[PDB]
Amino acid sequence: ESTPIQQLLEHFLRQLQRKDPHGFFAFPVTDAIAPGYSMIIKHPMDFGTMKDKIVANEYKSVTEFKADFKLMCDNAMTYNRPDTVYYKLAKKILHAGFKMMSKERLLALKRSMS
Ligand SMILES: COc1ccc(C(=O)NC2CCC2)cc1-c1cc(C(C)=O)n2cccnc12
Ligand code: NA
Ligand code: NA
Repeated sequence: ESTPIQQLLEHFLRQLQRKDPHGFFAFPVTDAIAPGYSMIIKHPMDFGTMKDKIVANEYKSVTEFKADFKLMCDNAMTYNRPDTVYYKLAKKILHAGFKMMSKERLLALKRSMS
């Protein structure tokens, strides 16, 4: 059993995960691979956690989905230094999400949806 909003969020999540072929954003970061992570980053987030929330119908809106997506990217831009692959990939993914899920793009989706 699924709903229109779950199918829409699954589509955005799939498109964003395509930009992360190696799965750096696929599951939670552990301190063993990222020293000090859990001290620096107080509110972890990852694409696997977001998928689970979609399945449990925990997002009321695209705005709520975007807030978890932005948190994930911000954590990576805060913890990692700028010359690292994780910092650079976080910027690429976040730029893609801004364009995919902007207020303007959603407006048009709604009108067509009416
Ligand atoms: C779930 O997180 C990961 C999973 C797998 C890998 C990984 O396979 N990295 C290889 C490229 C050289 C090792 C890295 C990460 C990873 C993500 C991140 C993030 C998102 O900050 N990170 C930061 C420092 C070190 N490793 C990571
Ligand atoms: Na945080
Ligand atoms: Na799209």
